[PDB]
Amino acid sequence: DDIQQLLKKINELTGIKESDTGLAPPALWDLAADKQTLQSEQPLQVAR
Amino acid sequence: APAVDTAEQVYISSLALLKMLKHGRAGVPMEVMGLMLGEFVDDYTVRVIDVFAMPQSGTGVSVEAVDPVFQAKMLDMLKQTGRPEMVVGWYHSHPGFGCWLSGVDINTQQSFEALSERAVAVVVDPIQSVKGKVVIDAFRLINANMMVLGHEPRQTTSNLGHLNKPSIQALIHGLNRHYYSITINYRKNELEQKMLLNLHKKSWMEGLTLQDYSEHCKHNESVVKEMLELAKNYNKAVEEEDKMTPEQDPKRHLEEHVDVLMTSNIVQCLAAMLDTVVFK
Amino acid sequence: GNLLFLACYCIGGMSAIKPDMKIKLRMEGNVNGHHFVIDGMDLEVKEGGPLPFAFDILTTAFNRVFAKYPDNIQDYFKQSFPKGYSWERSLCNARNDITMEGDTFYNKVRFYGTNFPANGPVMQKKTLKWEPSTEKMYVRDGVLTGDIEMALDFRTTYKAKEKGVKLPGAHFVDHCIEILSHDKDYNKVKLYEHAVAHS
Ligand SMILES: [Zn+2]
Repeated sequence: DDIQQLLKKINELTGIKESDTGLAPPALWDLAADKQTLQSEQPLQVAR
Repeated sequence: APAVDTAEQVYISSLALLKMLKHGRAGVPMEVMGLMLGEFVDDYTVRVIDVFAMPQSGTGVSVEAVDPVFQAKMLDMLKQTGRPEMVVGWYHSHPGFGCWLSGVDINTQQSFEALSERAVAVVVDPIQSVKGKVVIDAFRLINANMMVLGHEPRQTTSNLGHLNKPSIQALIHGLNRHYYSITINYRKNELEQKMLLNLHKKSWMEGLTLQDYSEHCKHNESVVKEMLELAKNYNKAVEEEDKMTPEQDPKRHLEEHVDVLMTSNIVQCLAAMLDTVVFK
Repeated sequence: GNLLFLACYCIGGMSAIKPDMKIKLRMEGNVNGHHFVIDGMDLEVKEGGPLPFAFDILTTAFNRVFAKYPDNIQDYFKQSFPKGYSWERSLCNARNDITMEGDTFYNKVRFYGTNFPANGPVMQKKTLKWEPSTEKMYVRDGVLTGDIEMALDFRTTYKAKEKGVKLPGAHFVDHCIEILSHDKDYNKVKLYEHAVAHS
């Protein structure tokens, strides 16, 4: 019983970790232009 | 550099608020808009004395929805009547969308602010304005250079600008990032309030008209029967009180029925006998 | 034959939402050979990559903004709001249009030109600067014509949508427009539009 309880203890405490989103390496970022596109360009729904 | 104080208020007149609500509802589910006239009394006051609607256009609510001919002629002829107030700002209705400014709303507000730095963009939700609460807000803007430099949009000198809390719905739609909410106060003098009081001011007559006596007796019968059932429940509950240490109430309902009975019958008796003795 | 089959049911959830329609401040032109379109005051050419001509030939065509006027000089630019002012610019000609195409508030600054010299100084991309230029603004036939000399003729005409605003007297507004920041390919540009009125 203690072995099972400790196993669940480790499982809940070990966590999740990343969960690392698709972030490009720096110096490839044009955050200014990215914001410009966000505030300027618009999405389009596709259709048949 | 001068900064707009957070204590600045928008004093909307009673007439302006009523016209704004009526026009906003009349255009549901479309978004209607119009111009608010008034005066910038000082750096901390924007008085909206009156607001006139504008003809609906298929564009929606944009800077192309202000027909120059309509605005100019309306202003000229109002000035003839005696209302020579400048165009303080503009208003439009977000039916069920809450109070905030969209990208195009921010755009038209930039256009208006180019006319005068002080200019408000009050919006009103006409279907969320159910009797009681009125869902309406007023926003100006934040200059982009002001925000990017890190300085706060508005200087603060009092608690007036923070008595009310911003809404989440407005906050996600850009509040405190591109536009700031301006506190709204309603200028209601005694005369306007007394005039509005006539809406439900009953009469000099219904103070003297007795209830339909058969209807009165039937109501008395029904309430007394309900009160009998409630008394049975009250007795049953009180018997439990004894065999129960400190650990809907048939009593509270009983008290409410008693109060309604006494008020109804006392009023009916007194009105009846006042009638007997004032009418010969 | 004796099939008599039941029927199941698989629903498909369906919904969408129109966002806040986004104003794209884009200019278009076909001055010499290329249908260049630029978004923008940071400038970025959308289509019509590295220009066969210099940028300056089109930098003068750049609502929502107006020159600074003193209290003595009537600010036709300012009081023409909220609607704004529409102008015809003659260099090559330029006009500003406000349209509702799609879900974008289009503030077109549509450009157009002709009579491009085969070795004119506008296409070799040579450029020093634009020296401060004074526009004499005056009314000819009910239209606010601004005559400006180009130094590096301009016959600007400004008409307000509110055709009731009084016409200011003939004054001399000094414009100082220079290409502040850019790249060699001229695809990431920052423009300066400073201009003050002078009586
Ligand atoms: Zn809106």
